Amino acid sequence: EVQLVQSGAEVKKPGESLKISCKGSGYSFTDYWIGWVRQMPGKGLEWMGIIYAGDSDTRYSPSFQGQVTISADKSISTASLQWSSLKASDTAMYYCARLAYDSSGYYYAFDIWGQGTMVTVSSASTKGPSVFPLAPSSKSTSGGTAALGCLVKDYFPEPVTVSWNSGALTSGVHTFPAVLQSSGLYSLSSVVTVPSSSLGTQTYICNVNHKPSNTKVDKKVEPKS
Amino acid sequence: IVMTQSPSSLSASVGDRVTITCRASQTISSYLNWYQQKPGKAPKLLIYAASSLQSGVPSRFSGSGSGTDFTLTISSLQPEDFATYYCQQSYSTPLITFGQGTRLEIKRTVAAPSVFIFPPSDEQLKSGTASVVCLLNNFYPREAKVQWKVDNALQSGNSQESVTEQDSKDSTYSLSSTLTLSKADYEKHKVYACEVTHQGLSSPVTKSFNRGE
Amino acid sequence: QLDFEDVWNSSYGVNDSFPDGDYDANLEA
Amino acid sequence: NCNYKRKRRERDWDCNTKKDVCIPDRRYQLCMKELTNLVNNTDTNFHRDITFRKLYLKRKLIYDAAVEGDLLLKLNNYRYNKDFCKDIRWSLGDFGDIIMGTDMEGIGYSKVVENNLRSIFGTDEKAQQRRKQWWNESKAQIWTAMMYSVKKRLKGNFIWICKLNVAVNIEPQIYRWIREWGRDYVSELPTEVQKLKEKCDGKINYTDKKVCKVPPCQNACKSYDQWITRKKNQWDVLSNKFISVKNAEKVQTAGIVTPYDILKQELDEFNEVAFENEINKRDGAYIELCVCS
Repeated sequence: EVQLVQSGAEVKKPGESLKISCKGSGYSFTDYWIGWVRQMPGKGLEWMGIIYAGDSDTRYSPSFQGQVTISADKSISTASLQWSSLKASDTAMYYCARLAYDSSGYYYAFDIWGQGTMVTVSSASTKGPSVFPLAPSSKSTSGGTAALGCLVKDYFPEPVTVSWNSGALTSGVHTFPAVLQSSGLYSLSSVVTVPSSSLGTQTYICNVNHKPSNTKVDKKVEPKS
Repeated sequence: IVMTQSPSSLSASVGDRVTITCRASQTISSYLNWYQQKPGKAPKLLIYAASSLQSGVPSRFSGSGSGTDFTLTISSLQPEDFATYYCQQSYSTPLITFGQGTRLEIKRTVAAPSVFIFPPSDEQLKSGTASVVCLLNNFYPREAKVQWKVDNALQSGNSQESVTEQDSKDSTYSLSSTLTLSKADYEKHKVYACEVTHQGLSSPVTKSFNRGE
Repeated sequence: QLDFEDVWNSSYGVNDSFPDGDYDANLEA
Repeated sequence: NCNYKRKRRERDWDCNTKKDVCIPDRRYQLCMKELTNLVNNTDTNFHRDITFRKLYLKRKLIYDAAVEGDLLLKLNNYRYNKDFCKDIRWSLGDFGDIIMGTDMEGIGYSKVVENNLRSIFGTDEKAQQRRKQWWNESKAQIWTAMMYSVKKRLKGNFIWICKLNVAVNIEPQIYRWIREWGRDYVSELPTEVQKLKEKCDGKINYTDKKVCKVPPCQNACKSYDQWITRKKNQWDVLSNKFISVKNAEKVQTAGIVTPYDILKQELDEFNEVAFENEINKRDGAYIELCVCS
């Protein structure tokens, strides 16, 4: 099958160098141009540059010329993108993609895409979160519906997962995007609305896991007295 | 060669017909492609040569135009069609330019948020800092305003906001706003309120509590 | 009027041993 | 529709159609039936299976080369000699420049072929490298298809008169056409001068030259005039194209500096200075056969 496979997500400190790579398979790698594309979190697609794998002819967008180095290794069917010294503004998803032509040979487009490499650049270091309860009360009730939640605070890097009742509770759960605090640490909240009559009768336990710190927490959320 | 897409965002319901335009700063004949991207997914080639469908693309997609004005039409929107669409001139091979994208949002009837306020946990006060959380649940449209007031004084600069994706089942948004104070500032005050302004409310809603339940 | 399947099979991998001829030679069909 | 080939020299080189090159009639009659028809496979995907498009092309090109080799054998009256080998070499070379897109005749069915090839190989800056790579890995198999007919007919008696290494040698189209033209010249020239010595040889009375009165010898000088004037025309534009092509090319050809180098390589008994005289009508035999003085 025709495929581009990019290397894994990267978390780096300002000033480090970094090279991400993209491996082609299922086609003649040296016969096609390979492009590189940046997508900032929440923004659109930015063409960065393109390389012809067969002879390493390389073109850059004006906005990326001199900021980054695109290269290729035919012997291992790999194209690469590298920075000599990362900035926090380089935090973004990076795609490689094959340029190919239509049945007439005149119309070019990006037809095979890699899955993307996420690069996060921060002077923060790995840290597991604290988990605090968002307890339900009379002031978190409308109708006969109560809201409760978990506050997952002060962690890095970005990926933390939240389930409720080991996965048996999924209806009415909202797990918000993380916000990046001024400390360089992330903080998210996960909340679920439940029937107020289920309180004191059904338990609600949020299961928080942050792999990079090997933190696993199960916080039992109770009403307060 | 500059590519301008418009509108940047569009709301429509399943069944609607929608049209997205893309303008080129100079003529490029039919050297225009379109890509679809769903969140957390890689872009997928959808249309090429201005109007040719890629394999597997359902026929309700069509592309039009030649020169500088180009159009993407979806004759009847399907749930899977809500995504972001990018155009891309293929006129200066292999130097590429993209448009800035048009995002398809699911239109829906107005729903007012339900509002809950959460004092900081005693556990967290132990750590030396205090987070007050204000939750706006299941509302539409996305536009909403949260104002924090501590003893009637409007807070500024010490809160942060986060919004979910449109809910898969009811298409609403949920918002979560956190006011961060030092445990010292927190215990120096009594009344904590968040005030919510949204289209579905006749007038703003305040939820509040007194430090010491 | 050629057997084009034979042409195809003949164009590669055949490998028989005919000898070199002098360029001034002259034979007939 | 690949027709029997026209008699050699029935139509001389053509400098009037494209006014920067003289095109041999062999090139005009190059068999391109299958190369011109070829259509798209079923896929409807954006990007097709190029590997299989190239295999489709190889098959089509092998059929056209086989037919060409058959008609070139028939043009030579079914003689397997060096003149046939040269033709096989010239048409293989022309197939090559069509495949690589460096062919000098851009007329009619050749423009359609170029679009068929663009659909297989694409059109970006690098497609030409790709077309050349595929030609180089295919050209010997294409040559073998051109030898299918002689091989098949001679059966047990076949021998390698034509040499594979010589025929697959890549060099610009204009070098190969000069070679072909030099051989055409060397076959017309002794025919054209003996057609003079029929009428103008010796001296009328003992002291006058026959061309100064004898009308059968003046019409023979008028025809050798038309012929040498064409040869001179053809040599000028081909040398112009040679000079234009040479120093507009970076792949150098050690041993070729000017058009005369090519004729010297190709023609046994080539005399550069006798040839320069022959075409400029100042050679020794033209003077005492055709000039009153």
